[PDB]
Amino acid sequence: HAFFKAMLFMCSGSIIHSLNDEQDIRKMGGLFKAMPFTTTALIIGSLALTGMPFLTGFYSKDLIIESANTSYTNAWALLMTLVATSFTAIYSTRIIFFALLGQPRFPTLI
Amino acid sequence: DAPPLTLEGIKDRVLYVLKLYDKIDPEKLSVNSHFMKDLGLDSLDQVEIIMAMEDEFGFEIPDIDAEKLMCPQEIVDYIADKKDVYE
Amino acid sequence: SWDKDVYPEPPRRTPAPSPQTSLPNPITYLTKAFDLLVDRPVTLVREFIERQHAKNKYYYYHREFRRVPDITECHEKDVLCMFEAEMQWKRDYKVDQEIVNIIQERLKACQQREGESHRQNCAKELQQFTQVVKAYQDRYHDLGAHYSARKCLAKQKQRMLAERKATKEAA
Amino acid sequence: GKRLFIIKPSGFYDKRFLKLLRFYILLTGIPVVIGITLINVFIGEAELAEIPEGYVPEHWEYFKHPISRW
Amino acid sequence: SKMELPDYKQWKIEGTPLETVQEKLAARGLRDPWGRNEAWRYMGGFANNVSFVGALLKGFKWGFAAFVVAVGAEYYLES
Amino acid sequence: AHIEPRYRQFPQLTRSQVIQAEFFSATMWFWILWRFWHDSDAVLGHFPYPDPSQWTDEELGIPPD
Amino acid sequence: MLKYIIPTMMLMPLTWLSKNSMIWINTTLHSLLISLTSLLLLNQFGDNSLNFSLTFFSDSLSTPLLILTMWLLPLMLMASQHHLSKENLARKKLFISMLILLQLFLIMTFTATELIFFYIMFEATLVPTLIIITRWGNQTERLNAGLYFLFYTLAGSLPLLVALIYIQNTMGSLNFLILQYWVQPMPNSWSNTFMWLACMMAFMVKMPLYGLHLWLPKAHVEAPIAGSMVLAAILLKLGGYGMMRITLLLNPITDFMAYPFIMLSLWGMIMTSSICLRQTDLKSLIAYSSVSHMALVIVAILIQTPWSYMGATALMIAHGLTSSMLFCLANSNYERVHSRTMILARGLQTLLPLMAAWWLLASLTNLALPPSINLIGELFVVMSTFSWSNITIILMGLNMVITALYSLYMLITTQRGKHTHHINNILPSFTRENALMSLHMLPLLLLSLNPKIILGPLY
Amino acid sequence: AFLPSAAYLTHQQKVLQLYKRALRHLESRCVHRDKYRYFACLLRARFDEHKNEKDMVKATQLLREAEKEFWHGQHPQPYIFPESPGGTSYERYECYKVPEWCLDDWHPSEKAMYPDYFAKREQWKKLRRESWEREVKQLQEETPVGGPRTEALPPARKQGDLPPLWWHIVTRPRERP
Amino acid sequence: GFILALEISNTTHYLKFNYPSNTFKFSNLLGYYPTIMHRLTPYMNLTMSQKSASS
Amino acid sequence: RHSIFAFTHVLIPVWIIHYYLKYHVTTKPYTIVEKKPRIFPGDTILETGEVIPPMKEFPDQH
Amino acid sequence: STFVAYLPDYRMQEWARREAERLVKYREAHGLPLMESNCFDPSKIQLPED
Amino acid sequence: SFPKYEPSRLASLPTTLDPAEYDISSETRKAQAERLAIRSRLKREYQLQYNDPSRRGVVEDPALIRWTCARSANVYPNFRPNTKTSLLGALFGIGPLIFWYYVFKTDRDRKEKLIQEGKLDRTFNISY
Amino acid sequence: ITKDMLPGPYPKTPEERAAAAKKYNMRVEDYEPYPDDGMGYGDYPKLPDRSQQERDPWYDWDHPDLRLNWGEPMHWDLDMYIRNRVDTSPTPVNWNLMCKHLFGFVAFMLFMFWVGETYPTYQPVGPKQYPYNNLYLERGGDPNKEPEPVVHYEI
Amino acid sequence: GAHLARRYLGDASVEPEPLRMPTFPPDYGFPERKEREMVATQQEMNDAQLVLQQRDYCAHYLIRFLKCKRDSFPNFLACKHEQHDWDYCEHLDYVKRMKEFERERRLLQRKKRREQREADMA
Ligand SMILES: CCCCCCCCCCCCCCCCCC(=O)OC[C@H](COP(=O)([O-])OCC[N+](C)(C)C)OC(=O)CCCCCCCCCCCCCCCCC
Ligand SMILES: CCCCCCCCCCCCCCCCCC(=O)OC[C@H](COP(=O)([O-])OCC[N+](C)(C)C)OC(=O)CCCCCCCCCCCCCCCCC
Ligand SMILES: *C(=O)CCCCCCCCCCCCC
Repeated sequence: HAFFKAMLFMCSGSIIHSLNDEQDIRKMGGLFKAMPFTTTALIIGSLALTGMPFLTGFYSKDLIIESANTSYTNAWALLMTLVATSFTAIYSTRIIFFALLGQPRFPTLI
Repeated sequence: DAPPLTLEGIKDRVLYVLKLYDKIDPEKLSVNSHFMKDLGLDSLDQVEIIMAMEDEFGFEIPDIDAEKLMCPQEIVDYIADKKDVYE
Repeated sequence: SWDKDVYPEPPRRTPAPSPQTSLPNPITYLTKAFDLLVDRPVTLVREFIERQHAKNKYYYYHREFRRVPDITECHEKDVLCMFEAEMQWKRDYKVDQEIVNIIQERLKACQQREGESHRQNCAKELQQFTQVVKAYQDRYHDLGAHYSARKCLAKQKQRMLAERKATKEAA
Repeated sequence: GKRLFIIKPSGFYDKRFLKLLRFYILLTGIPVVIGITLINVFIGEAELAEIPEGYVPEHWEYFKHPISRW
Repeated sequence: SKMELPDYKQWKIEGTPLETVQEKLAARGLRDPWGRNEAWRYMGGFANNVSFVGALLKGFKWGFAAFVVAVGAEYYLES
Repeated sequence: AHIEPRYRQFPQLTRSQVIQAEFFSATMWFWILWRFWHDSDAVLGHFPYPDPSQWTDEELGIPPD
Repeated sequence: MLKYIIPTMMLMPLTWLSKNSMIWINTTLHSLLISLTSLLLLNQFGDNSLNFSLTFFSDSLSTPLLILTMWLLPLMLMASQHHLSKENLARKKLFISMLILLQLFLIMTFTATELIFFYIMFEATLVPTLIIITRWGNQTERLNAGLYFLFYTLAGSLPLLVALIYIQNTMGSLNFLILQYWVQPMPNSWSNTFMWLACMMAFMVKMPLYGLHLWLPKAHVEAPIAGSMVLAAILLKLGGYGMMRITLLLNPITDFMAYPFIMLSLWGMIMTSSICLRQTDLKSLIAYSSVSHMALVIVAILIQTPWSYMGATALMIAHGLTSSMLFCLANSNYERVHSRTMILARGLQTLLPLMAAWWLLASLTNLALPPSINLIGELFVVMSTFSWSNITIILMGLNMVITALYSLYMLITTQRGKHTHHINNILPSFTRENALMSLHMLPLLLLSLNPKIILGPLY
Repeated sequence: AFLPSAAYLTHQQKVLQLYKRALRHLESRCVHRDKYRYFACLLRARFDEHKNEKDMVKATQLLREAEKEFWHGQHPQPYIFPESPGGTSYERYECYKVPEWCLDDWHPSEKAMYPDYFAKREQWKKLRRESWEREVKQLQEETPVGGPRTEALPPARKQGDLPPLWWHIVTRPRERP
Repeated sequence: GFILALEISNTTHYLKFNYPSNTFKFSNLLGYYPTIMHRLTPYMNLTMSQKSASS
Repeated sequence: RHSIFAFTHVLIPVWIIHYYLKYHVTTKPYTIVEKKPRIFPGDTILETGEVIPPMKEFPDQH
Repeated sequence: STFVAYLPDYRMQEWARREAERLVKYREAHGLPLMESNCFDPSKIQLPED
Repeated sequence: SFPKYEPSRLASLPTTLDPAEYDISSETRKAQAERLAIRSRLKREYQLQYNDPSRRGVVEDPALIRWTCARSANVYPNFRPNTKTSLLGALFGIGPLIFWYYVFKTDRDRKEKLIQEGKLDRTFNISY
Repeated sequence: ITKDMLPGPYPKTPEERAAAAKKYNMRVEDYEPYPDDGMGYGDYPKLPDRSQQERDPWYDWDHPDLRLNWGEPMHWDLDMYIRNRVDTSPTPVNWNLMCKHLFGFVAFMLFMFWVGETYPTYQPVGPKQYPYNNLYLERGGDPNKEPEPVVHYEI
Repeated sequence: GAHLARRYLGDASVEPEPLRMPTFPPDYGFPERKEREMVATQQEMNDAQLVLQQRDYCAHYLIRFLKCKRDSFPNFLACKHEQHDWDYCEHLDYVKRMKEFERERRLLQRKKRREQREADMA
């Protein structure tokens, strides 16, 4: 988790620095082609965070879920673990949608 | 990062934004044209103008200073004072 | 060097290296570089320093204390004999503390050395630690910050009275 | 172009104090470290030995380092 | 230092979603006077951005081609 | 030199950063396709799962009484 | 102990025969020389104490306190020479003379083998501090502070004199070396109950106990800087030394007569830390922090275990150094802005950066950042109180949280934020103030390398 | 509410402030530009419907119910500008805003690095200390008996003198020091 | 989760306005945990500090 | 003097630390306690020279 | 700091460690228990009669 | 309608929902003018003391000295022992002391009773 | 300074109330002292108990960080109502509703955790089998005794 | 997870408890049943320092895999055959455990049917 979380933070800092210290995703967008390297790194990091197969997160997170399913476990804890996994997917693509896709929303001078 | 500003660039950008307004004929406005009198605009038009200039320059003008910004020259002078240009 | 009987250690058994693959391991090359660049100059410098140390030789000794009578053969309120007995008891208290430290160091060394099979192979060290801790607890515990030989004598007398009563009621 | 003066508090006195502190520490720190190195290399530490029969040591002959014995 | 702004006649709201907002308001009976101000975000290099699936599939063509080449090379190398 | 800022327009791009981004995206997709072509088991399943309802009572030692 | 007493009384002709401009230089130089000389007391043995004569001895408990006193005197000479700049020369020499006399009484107090000689020196220490507070203090209520301090101490200490004379008549000697071997159990009765109260209340007042602490946020506040340093750093530890020496005669009645003061001091530190959270005065905040730490030492002495005693003596030395440094920093702020209000002068890190670093280090040692000796003492006391009972860990954890809270509140209020607009006399830090801060800091940081010389007589 | 030059807020000022707050919060709810444009025009139509109302009690009740409507439908966290109060970079550079009176405590060794700047500083200070008595004499005769009524300051009436109380609002630190 | 949030973003893109629900205000305002705790616990502790201990 | 960082910051501290560990830390007992090496069947001990016997035959299933 | 660093065996700790090593070796060689539960000999102690 | 905003101690009523804000009566206008006059007079005093070129020190604020003297040196002259003060003092002064005393006494009695029967595991406890 | 600018005792007559209101620089109608219950407040004014966060941030305060003016009467708990401490700004949701919603969420989560602890999940498998009497000697049992033999058969 | 519903929503007389299993003799219905065979010696697992939860009935494949891992350095992808063999024998042991659970379930069902018949006559 250290690798892709640190690099997600670094790419978010790059987006913040390029838009004059703006940390709001409501004032972003259209950065898929304007900043291609940070876009590529953000997509790779969100895919590794969500648990895309054969990335870095696949080798730890899926084994955690596989061991949690086939064990003498609290039922409710397993249920909220699965729901939280779905929510991680949801906010990852929320970040990707509101920060890269669409039309620009940042101030006029670029 | 953070390119500098000048009065010429500030005036050009503020006149650009005011020129893209559909309620103002672009061949009539100038740097010292008034809003209520010389252009025939309501107070709501002034509020929307001030919000447009805030969105253009990326910083917020407070209301107690927004009510008194009535011609483009005062907007230029307010932005120049707030951002400390020509140093 | 130290004494290998007070601090025991089993003989080291290392396996032979078997290079199944043809890829050269970097550890052998790094060990060669370490012996060439690091071990040789440090060894030469230590040789020079030891040569300087061998020119003049002087010795320091371990202090020996003869046994004096203990607090059991001291008259009450006799400050000379009680003073000597108290000093002797305090010295033995310090030595007993360091004995418990030695056994604890033995236990920690066994636990680290035996690896994952430490629960089976460190039975003797655990038994020695348990015995020496029981002896230390029965000798010196619950005395307070103002411990003295009289307090320890009173504690031992109370424990002996309890043991005698227990063996009388079980007879 | 366009260099502006940066107003900052007077940093002269703080740097002067730090330089004085470093100089006055090192003025005896360097000779003491050199002397300790020369004591360790050339004089060296003592070697543990059993007491000869009939011989009583002085009270300073029970310590290892030369400086502690001194 | 001195920077030159582009022309202002070129910001026309036609072909953009602002034209759809214009016709919706015209059906209601209203107007947006600031529509030409926002018209830059919908034209030029900022037009026709990719979708989400196209964003995740960036560089899939060259990756797939390299995978096919490498698999064929491994197929030939084992013989 | 550096990048000149643009007003109200798409910003200037270096060819180097576009090449680097495309190369790393292609590397990621090549790696995923390669590891799925080779392993395909850490995602799909390693061993068959036997249903216990199909086991005969003889091999489980069930006495008919 | 005459090799330290005689140079101390020879400091008096040195300050009374110096020039009009060379009194500070001479006194500071020769006091630093005697402070260097004081290291010869570290000839301690694992079984026997260092017994010099019939009247004087020094074991491993009194030695750190002695070294702290003899090191603290030149710090007070360096600190107190700016606000006495315009004073008359004879009054300046009288001030230095009272400091010298106080140091003489303090070094004769920690080495007294007889208990009545310890009492006589321990109450001879009252006069120079009362004179310093009530003469060179700056405020109106310095007289009221002196009255409160004097009468709390004397009302606590007269039954101690009566009880010590009773012990002399009953046992036959007040020599501490004799009483270690001639001690007897003290049974449960009303007579022995009032014996325990009489022998303990003087040091409970001087430490102070919660409820008897009302003289401290007055004497610590209306005093000058040198007075505040010697009150926080040494004078609170006379009570700790007294309870460490006198608990030997009070057994086994301590095990149930110590319950009410254990409850007073366990709950008292929470109350004083909470008071520290809402203080408008910086000096009062430091004084109440001193009350909380001395409550910790009171609990450690009262539960009477080896770990508690080692933690108590280490915490005493560490709190003395830390409180002295904090009072010095607050005094520097007072000299700059001429007010003790904490909210007045803000944002001084933008103006005084190295002083802000000194403030940060003092605050970090106040909240017991490991491996400082503050944390060593506090940790050992926490372990021993956990051995006493388990809910003491709840009380100690709450105290640690509030301690970190008010220390960082001090630091954030004074140093951080936006600076005060209308204050424009913030001069740069002198070399004297920085040297004073470093002479408080560097021994405190160096003692973490060899912490075994401050761990009491049962290390 | 809290105004330097006025004791109250007029009705029109309240309406304009409500209009700006409602449009900002509607922009926060409607993050896309075209959607915000459409709903801003709807809000502008709603505000223009009751523009010509002469009943003061009815206009007051309309304003009160509009404020209730805004409070029911505000964003939980609206968009704040980075330098606006409550922003992410609000009062960030206050640690670097060293006041100008700290230059008088500089050592002469480090004052020699900027000779012309310190010469200009000296002539600025000479001008300030020359103009102070004139400006306080101007301010003394312009304040009515009973104290000033508002916080507005007068300008310089004649030629040569500077406006009263000018030093600490001219020599204030830059936004990015 | 990916499908659900893609549909959520597509519905966000529409030209409709809806008032916020209690679930949205619960999720956006961090579950009301800091707004309650950081206003309640310091209030009680500081009032106990001044009204009870200090005064 | 191009590569003084690999000399002043690595080689000199490596020399000092190796000296300190060889002649002052490994002299005292139980200072560097190292886990004994893992031994498998079929290995050969350096010190004794013995050969550890191989394990039993496998009852093959695959 | 130099004086404190080279203190001659402060409070006999190193001597205690050396003597503990000697005593542990001597007691381990002869099969003796390393420490007994009683500090003083029970033979030279007269318990009160009850 | 809309749910009415109920104010609390830790969440004040907003200034745009206050019914007394929209008051236009002449008494409130006179009050606001008087408050503005007081504020402007105090600001004039402060700025006169603030912009003086010949001043190098602290512009003393009598309000801050008043606040500190009220917080510190007025509490006992303005204290009268009555039912409320004595009740609060007995609740907050001897309440927690008695509670903690009984808690610690019960715990130590239980521990000391368990120790003397040999029911408490003290096998490796030699540090105290 | 003088002794007639410092705070005093509780005012009884309207004359001393007006004098105190003039002393603290506030109008007589807006000046309310604390109630005279003997707590020790004196005649210090009872200001409306609002944090400094509720002040106007765009006003030019004499003290900008504290949002405080020179000469203005200072609140009794100003060191508690600073921007670093307790906030009293209005919330988008009513305080009671946030309290009940948070408490209900925490209680429901605790109840369902208890229910899931009562009825756990598992897999249709038997116990794991280990050789050598369930690893008796490896688990620390002494070898001089002999354990009860744990025998695992095939299936 | 149908057995979860059959035990909780259904009845607990048929579904066996996992915490106490098996509740039947191993000779019940199994004539001349043999034991499992341990290949790895106690000393062989002891000196290879396997984890105590890792010393199950198939540790010989684990020892072979560990030797293959040690001898193939630095080729960390060198041998997956020993890992696959160990994993397959793990799968076989898991199948054995599933067989034991199903056997216990069927025995409990048979006993329930026997008591139901016994109630049907008596
Ligand atoms: C700072 C304020 C608080 C200060 C608190 C000070 C301590 C409180 C208790 C002090 C008691 C007085 C000294 C007792 C010394 C006892 C020595 C001794 O031998 O005791 C055994 C002796 C026993 O008598 P005896 O020893 O002669 O007899 C032989 C022994 N028997 C009895 C067995 C035959 O005790 C006494 O003689 C009486 C002791 C109790 C005295 C009660 C009166 C004083 C009450 C408290 C006053 C506290 C200060 C008040 C003023 C405060 C300021 C305004
Ligand atoms: C003492 C009671 C009174 C207290 C107040 C006293 C005031 C007056 C002051 C008088 C002088 C000072 C007296 C106390 C001196 C204490 C210091 C002392 O002597 O220590 C002896 C100790 C003695 O150590 P030792 O005991 O281990 O040495 C063995 C003994 N000999 C030397 C005989 C073999 O000295 C040291 O520990 C020095 C070790 C080497 C130097 C430090 C190396 C490491 C430094 C840090 C490296 C980086 C780490 C990571 C950092 C990360 C960023 C933060
Ligand atoms: C019986 O159901 C055995 C399986 C374990 C208990 C139920 C687990 C339910 C959650 C996992 C499946 C989720 C499918 C999307």
